[PDB]
Amino acid sequence: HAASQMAKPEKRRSYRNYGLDLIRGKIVDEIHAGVLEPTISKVKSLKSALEACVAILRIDTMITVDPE
Amino acid sequence: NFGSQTPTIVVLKEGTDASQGKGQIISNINACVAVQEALKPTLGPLGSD
Amino acid sequence: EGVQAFIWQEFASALEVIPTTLAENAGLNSIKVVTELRSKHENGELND
Amino acid sequence: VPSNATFKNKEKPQEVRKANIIAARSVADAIRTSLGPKGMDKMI
Amino acid sequence: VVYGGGAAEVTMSLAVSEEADKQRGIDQYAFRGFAQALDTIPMTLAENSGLDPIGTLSTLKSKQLKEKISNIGVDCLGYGSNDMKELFVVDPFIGKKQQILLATQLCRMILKIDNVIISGK
Repeated sequence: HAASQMAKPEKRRSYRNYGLDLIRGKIVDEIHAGVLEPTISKVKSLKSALEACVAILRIDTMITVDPE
Repeated sequence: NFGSQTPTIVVLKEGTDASQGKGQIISNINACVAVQEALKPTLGPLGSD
Repeated sequence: EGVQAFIWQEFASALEVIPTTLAENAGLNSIKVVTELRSKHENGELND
Repeated sequence: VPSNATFKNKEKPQEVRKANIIAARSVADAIRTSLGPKGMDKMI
Repeated sequence: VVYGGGAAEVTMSLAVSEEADKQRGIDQYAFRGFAQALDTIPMTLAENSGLDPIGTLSTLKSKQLKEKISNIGVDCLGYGSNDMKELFVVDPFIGKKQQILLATQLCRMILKIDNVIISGK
């Protein structure tokens, strides 16, 4: 990935779409491995996970009222 | 055979804590950081008591 | 020239809590800002 | 100059007014941190 | 030797407030807090005597600026003649010097206290 940004134009690029294979313990192409995930799943996940962290970082004081 | 109860033998005496799992060594880290929390403001000539 | 005038001196200083709170919540020093606030607001009539 | 005019009695209201100001300023200190764009939310 | 009746605290109060204008900086507000603290003793004497602490302190401050005589102070007995020389009131200097040292050095330790751990009885 660090060499993917510096891979530079000229497909011969490569350096991208690589991931961890936990069974064989090697780094192989995920396209040939048959592992794909929808793009919209990454957009809705990062936006929903951020709103949970934003609301927590903004709480200075917690007030708990005992039930009557 | 001396009774229908037949208790199960426990390796350690009752009252002994547990260990291993996940986070047992992490419990020792948070104990030192919490003690460090009090000594951090006391550092420096402008520090507190 | 009266005891009511001495109370008004504390009334003006009581309103300084709003600009002081803005500096404390932002991490900046309050006195260093107010020192610049008093000098700039003397010539400038507003928007400072 | 002293010993004349009047002497202040029942000074408890002087303490009651102080107890009301101190208790009111204590509430204003928690909300003070929420003032301005740098303020923080209060979860209750 | 010093003269009591609140004349010592007023004399030392205006000397500190004058230095605050020359120093300025971040410590300018520090000398103001120490000058207003010395005036509390003369103002306290006016409370027990049923006087006005504002009118009494304003007279003492205006007297030290007009004339250099430091012997003018609060009179709780109401015999007149605010000059301590005619009223004979005299205090030791070693007694008044310790009042400032014991008060200043104790507040220096109190302001440094942050975490307070108090065990249950």
